[PDB]
Amino acid sequence: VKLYRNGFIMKPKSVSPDVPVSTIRNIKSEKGISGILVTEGGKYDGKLLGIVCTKDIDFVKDASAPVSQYMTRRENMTVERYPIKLEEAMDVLNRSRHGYLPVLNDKDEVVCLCSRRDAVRARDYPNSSLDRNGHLLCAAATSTREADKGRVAALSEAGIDVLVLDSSQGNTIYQVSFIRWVKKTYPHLEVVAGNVVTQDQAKNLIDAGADSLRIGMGSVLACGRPQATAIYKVARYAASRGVPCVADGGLRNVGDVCKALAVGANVAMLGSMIAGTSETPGEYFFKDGMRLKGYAVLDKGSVLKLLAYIHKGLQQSAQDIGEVSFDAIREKVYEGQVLFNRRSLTAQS
Amino acid sequence: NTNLRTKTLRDGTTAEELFSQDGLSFNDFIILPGFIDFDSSKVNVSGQFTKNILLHLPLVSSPMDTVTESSMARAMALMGGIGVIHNNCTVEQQARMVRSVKLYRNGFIMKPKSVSPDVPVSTIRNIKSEKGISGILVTEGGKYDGKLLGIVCTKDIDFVKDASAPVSQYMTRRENMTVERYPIKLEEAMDVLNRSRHGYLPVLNDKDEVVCLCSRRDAVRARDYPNSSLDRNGHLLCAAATSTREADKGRVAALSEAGIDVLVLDSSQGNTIYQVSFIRWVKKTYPHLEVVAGNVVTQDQAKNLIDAGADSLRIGMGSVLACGRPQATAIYKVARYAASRGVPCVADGGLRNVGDVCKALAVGANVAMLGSMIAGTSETPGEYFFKDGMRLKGYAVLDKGSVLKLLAYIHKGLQQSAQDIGEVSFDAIREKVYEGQVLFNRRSLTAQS
Amino acid sequence: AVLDKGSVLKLLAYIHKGLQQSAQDIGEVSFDAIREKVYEGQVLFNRRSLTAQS
Amino acid sequence: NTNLRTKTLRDGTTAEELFSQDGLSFNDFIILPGFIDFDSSKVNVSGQFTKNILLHLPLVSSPMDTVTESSMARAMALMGGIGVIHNNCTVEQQARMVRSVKLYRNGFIMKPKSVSPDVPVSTIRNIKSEKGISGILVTEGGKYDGKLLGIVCTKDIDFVKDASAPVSQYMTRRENMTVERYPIKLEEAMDVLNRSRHGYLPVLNDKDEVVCLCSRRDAVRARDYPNSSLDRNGHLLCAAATSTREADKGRVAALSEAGIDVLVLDSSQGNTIYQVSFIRWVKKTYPHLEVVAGNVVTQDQAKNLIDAGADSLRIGMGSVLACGRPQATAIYKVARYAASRGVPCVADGGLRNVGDVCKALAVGANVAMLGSMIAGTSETPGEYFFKDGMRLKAVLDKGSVLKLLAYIHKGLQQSAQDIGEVSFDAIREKVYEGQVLFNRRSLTAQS
Ligand SMILES: Nc1ncnc2c1ncn2[C@@H]1O[C@H](COP(=O)(O)OP(=O)(O)OP(=O)(O)O)[C@@H](O)[C@H]1O
Ligand SMILES: Nc1ncnc2c1ncn2[C@@H]1O[C@H](COP(=O)(O)OP(=O)(O)OP(=O)(O)O)[C@@H](O)[C@H]1O
Ligand SMILES: Nc1ncnc2c1ncn2[C@@H]1O[C@H](COP(=O)(O)OP(=O)(O)OP(=O)(O)O)[C@@H](O)[C@H]1O
Ligand SMILES: Nc1nc2c(ncn2[C@@H]2O[C@H](COP(=O)(O)OP(=O)(O)O)[C@@H](O)[C@H]2O)c(=O)[nH]1
Ligand SMILES: Nc1nc2c(ncn2[C@@H]2O[C@H](COP(=O)(O)OP(=O)(O)O)[C@@H](O)[C@H]2O)c(=O)[nH]1
Ligand SMILES: Nc1nc2c(ncn2[C@@H]2O[C@H](COP(=O)(O)OP(=O)(O)O)[C@@H](O)[C@H]2O)c(=O)[nH]1
Repeated sequence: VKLYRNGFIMKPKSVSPDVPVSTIRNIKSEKGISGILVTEGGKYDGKLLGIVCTKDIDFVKDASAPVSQYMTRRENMTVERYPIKLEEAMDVLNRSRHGYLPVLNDKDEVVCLCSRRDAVRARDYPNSSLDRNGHLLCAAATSTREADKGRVAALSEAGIDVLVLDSSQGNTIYQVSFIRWVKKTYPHLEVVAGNVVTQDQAKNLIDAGADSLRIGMGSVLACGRPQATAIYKVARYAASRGVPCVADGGLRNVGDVCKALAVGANVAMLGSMIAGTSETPGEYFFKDGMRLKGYAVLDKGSVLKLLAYIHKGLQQSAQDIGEVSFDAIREKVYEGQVLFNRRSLTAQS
Repeated sequence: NTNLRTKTLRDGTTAEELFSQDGLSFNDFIILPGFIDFDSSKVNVSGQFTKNILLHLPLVSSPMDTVTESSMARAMALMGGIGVIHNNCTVEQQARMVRSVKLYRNGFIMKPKSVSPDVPVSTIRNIKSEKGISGILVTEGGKYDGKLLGIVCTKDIDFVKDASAPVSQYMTRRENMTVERYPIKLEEAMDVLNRSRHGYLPVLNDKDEVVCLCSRRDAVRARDYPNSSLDRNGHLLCAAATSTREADKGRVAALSEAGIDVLVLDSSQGNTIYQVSFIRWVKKTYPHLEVVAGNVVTQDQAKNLIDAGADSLRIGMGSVLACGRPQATAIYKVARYAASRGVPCVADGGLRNVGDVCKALAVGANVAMLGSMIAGTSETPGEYFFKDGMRLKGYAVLDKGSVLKLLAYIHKGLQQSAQDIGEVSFDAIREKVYEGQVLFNRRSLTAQS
Repeated sequence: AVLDKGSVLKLLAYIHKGLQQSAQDIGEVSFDAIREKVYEGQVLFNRRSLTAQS
Repeated sequence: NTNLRTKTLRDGTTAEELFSQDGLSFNDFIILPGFIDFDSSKVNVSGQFTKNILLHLPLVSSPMDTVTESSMARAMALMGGIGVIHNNCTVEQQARMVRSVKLYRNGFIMKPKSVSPDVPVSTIRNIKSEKGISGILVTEGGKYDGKLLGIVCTKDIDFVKDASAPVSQYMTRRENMTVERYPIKLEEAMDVLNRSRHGYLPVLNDKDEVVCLCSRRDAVRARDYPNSSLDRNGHLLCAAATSTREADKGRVAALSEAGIDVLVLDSSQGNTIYQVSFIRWVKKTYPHLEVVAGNVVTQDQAKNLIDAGADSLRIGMGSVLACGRPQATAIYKVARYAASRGVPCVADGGLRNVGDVCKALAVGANVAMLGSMIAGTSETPGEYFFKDGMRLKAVLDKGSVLKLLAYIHKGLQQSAQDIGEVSFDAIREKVYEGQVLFNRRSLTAQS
């Protein structure tokens, strides 16, 4: 997730000259990156020798041939010398009509790499959630046991921006200790504690140092809480203390997501609603004349189209409510200017 | 962690407010979570069956002829609960079932089953097949207190082809038997039994007459069932049902002779003059007996039956007659009133899953009565049959397998629920519910989907 | 059309016995008594939630 | 292993006996297994769509306005089948769809899309988004044969914010272009294009005017779809439907100009004087066209339509409602009669799963027409929308038709394997010979 989008591509995937074309095809097929640099000994910081792109090997019949036979050789490559501002480098890339632009030191060793694909990703996805280095934001879940400490470190090395604690009932001493320890050891990390449904639980986990709370429990065990009430109560208390909340569960259509956001949740967690989209894990199969996903659910197509659909739905709902933002809706709900009506059981038909 | 466990915001609804409006069933509300600082294994689910009887496992088998006979009561007692032998039978049958339950587990086995030397092996096989006891003593004239002559065990007759042969032909003879002389402490006797690698150890007087008997099977039962509900003599606890008519007096006596520890009154509406008189008479005549009065659903009824001297109350009525009460409201109200007067209550009815049992115990019931939930387990009365490719029980219900596995499942479920609630015992849950520290939420009809 | 319920006399006796058993469970020996005690607040009720009717 | 494969006991029922009584559907019978000595990968499912057109994949997209337009026909032809563009449109729209299918894949592109230098970038973006072609040539006056001035590709305009700018500002200009001079063999031209690492190679005369254009995308399409149904010039095969009225004559002409290779007559009951006259007129006026007559269900209708000069027959009627025939019987009877006269048949209707398609092909059909089975795939006409959390187009989204066609392919292969023959031509022959046998299933025997 983190290295898909970059400005300057650090540690660019590179190979040695004797590598077979089969390896470059494998790189493109599994990991999906082109423009492989060919360097001294394949080290990502070695002397730049060449580059291998899509059109350089799409015609070759002997997949065992070395890339040096078909790579574009360094003397013929447009390159840049460190230092360079990303803005100038990407304008150079644009003017060059090429897909990639390496940046080298005085010894022709590979310092970094600019990809036109990143420019086009930025153009086609102008609202991407990004960190300060131009990478996509990524969160990761973990339990709060003692072993999971290791996990956290690893994820911190991988570059997660948010840690999310996984628990059906998050108001535990183990989770409080874990939040304290995470904020102490990895101050750069933000933690989403939970799960909770009462303002007690929220108090404990916010006192521990939680930066956000996951609301939901039950959306045979006799313990839980109706989800809309839980969201309103916990989100109100947390907002009084400056902490946003995530609605997690019972979110099955767009009206429910809009309602959950209006009554206090800042963001909404989607599980069932997006399960079976093309981007989820699992293999597709045909059965009974229906496309399904298995380790079953119905194919909903691209998650991108679904996200845009939900976006437009939330916008139209906010419009009908008469406010131009959902922060405004939350503020005016707490203020008593956005109003509701409880529906009798009959009125829901 | 009292700072972390103690709710000050108190975001939720207390039981008193929850049950202040219309009558509720268990699906109408849910329990809110608390604070966890312990593993679910450490949770104590015990509850009082009566003023004086605490059950490690707060579960009681219902006194229906389709649920509780000797076998079910034994299983319940072994898992830490108790069973109520149904009263749809003669006094003699009920007393025999009670005896089956009470003499299954012993320390010293009094009146050990014994036979005379001329008895055929067929008789010993019958004893093992019907009543399930081995290690039959062979004595003078078959009297259980006669001179000890020998012992007959499983391996002594499992190879014999002439079932008419006398046991004296194959019994282990007394001169070769490890025995003990009265007096002896049970501890020393059972250690001797262990060291001897044998299954049985008789205890005799100076005349070699049988005083009593120790069984290794009792040691292994104690090891495999460490939480068994026991009386002070090492026997399994047993309860028995009876109506409150005048004839049933006889029944009571018989059951008292059989050794019941709890008498349970059987009535759809227990707030009657006949039941009040019966409770008075039972407490007067058999002070050692504890009585579970009922059934009731209002605090009026509870007052009358507790004034009569009830040691516990069965709650439930309706879980075409127009009279009854939603079960959760009934449980909360009656259990609160009875607890104010020091009497525990049994939830009887409408208990169909583990969440309902947990809720019923949290809102005031000390123990829960199971009928439908355990009907069709291997230990209930009735014969198994195959039909439509399904195993069913008949005098129909689906086979649920062993009641022991089901009881352990319910135990683990109650423990996990108590953990999620944030209390390490159900007595604690009840106290904190009355205190307003365990909170609830009423669920709209829509919120139950 | 309707299903045969047999004699109305047997049905009336059935309803009679049912009313008697209900009054007994309620704890009053007459329905005039039940009405009086209902107005007096000594015969009590419980409203049933929609769930409690199952 | 002919000794092991050859049935002598012949425990089973032959097709002739099976279809000798009442009219059957596909669920009324099952095919008995034979002898296996091969992998399903080696099974040839190909079938004749017409007397002269063999399809690597015996699948035809139905000419319904909800199933087959240019995109569906392209997918079918690419996977080794073919599509029939529906006739629920004007003649010009149908001809445009046919042209799209025919000019999607080329060797030499003879009429390469061209623009004049003053055209805005927005127009090239529109071309790429609507028609899906890049490497637009910029020539004198925008004529596809004018003097070559430059070329516009993806990376030449992906960064510009002023969409009204002329292409002359950003195009790759002629002086810097790798080009070739007419004449040149396609083999050498495309190898040169490969070595050049570019996406396009114009071919010009001595006057620098555009003769034609080679596209790397065509090479890669040939590599990724080696079994595409193609004509002799490297274009995808395309069929188009038409009614048999007198006005439709015009329609036919237009389609002939657009380059269809097969005409398909649209009628619930094709044994009419109008259809006979239409077939005669088509074979006389446009001999290069092959005609699939229909629809028919009896051998009398087939006799008339074959005498008229039909190259293939569409089977199906009923798969108010008083006229028709159970589809499996119709297929067996008509396909047997037509095969006796050297005409293949298309199964049209009641084909709802892979077992049904396999049965229909085994009992005589050379190819099978797909309608419902492929409705709702990404390549069908219509817009997708969300409802009740399901995505629909109404029918449910089935994803890519290509993956579904591959699924059907593997299914037919595995079925043929279990039957014990390495091709469906062999299966049909052995069915007529009595060496592939069947069993009718009682109504209870169906579960
Ligand atoms: N900085 C560069 N200098 C010189 N040649 C380059 C440079 N970057 C890429 N190339 C070459 O451009 C030629 C065409 O690029 P190619 O199409 O193969 O991959 P791409 O630029 O990533 O775009 P796409 O994969 O979508 O076609 C290749 O031969 C490639 O080696
Ligand atoms: N106190 C004893 N002294 C001598 N022999 C004994 C004594 N108790 C039992 N035995 C004998 O031990 C032998 C083996 O015991 P046996 O297996 O038949 O029954 P068990 O001890 O109850 O165990 P199990 O029935 O499970 O096999 C028998 O011959 C039995 O008579
Ligand atoms: N014959 C040519 N001579 C010189 N430059 C060319 C020639 N053809 C294309 N180019 C240029 O090289 C690049 C063409 O890349 P390419 O043809 O692979 O683009 P495409 O077909 O639109 O798809 P993609 O680039 O994404 O693979 C552009 O910069 C283009 O101006
Ligand atoms: N050549 C090239 N490398 C890229 C591109 N995008 C990202 N990378 C880098 O390629 C690397 C992916 O391979 P790598 O992580 O080293 O292998 P792994 O250790 O098995 O996961 C990462 O270092 C990315 O940063 C690209 O577009 N072209
Ligand atoms: N020999 C033997 N007797 C046992 C054992 N366990 C219990 N008993 C006694 O065996 C007797 C069972 O038979 P009994 O009650 O006398 O016959 P009943 O009057 O028809 O019920 C009881 O007295 C039990 O106490 C055992 O393990 N071995
Ligand atoms: N520049 C270019 N032209 C192509 C390519 N593939 C097909 N064409 C041609 O582009 C033309 C597109 O149709 P056109 O007649 O220009 O538009 P229409 O009048 O609306 O049908 C066709 O003549 C195709 O032959 C390609 O890859 N690059």
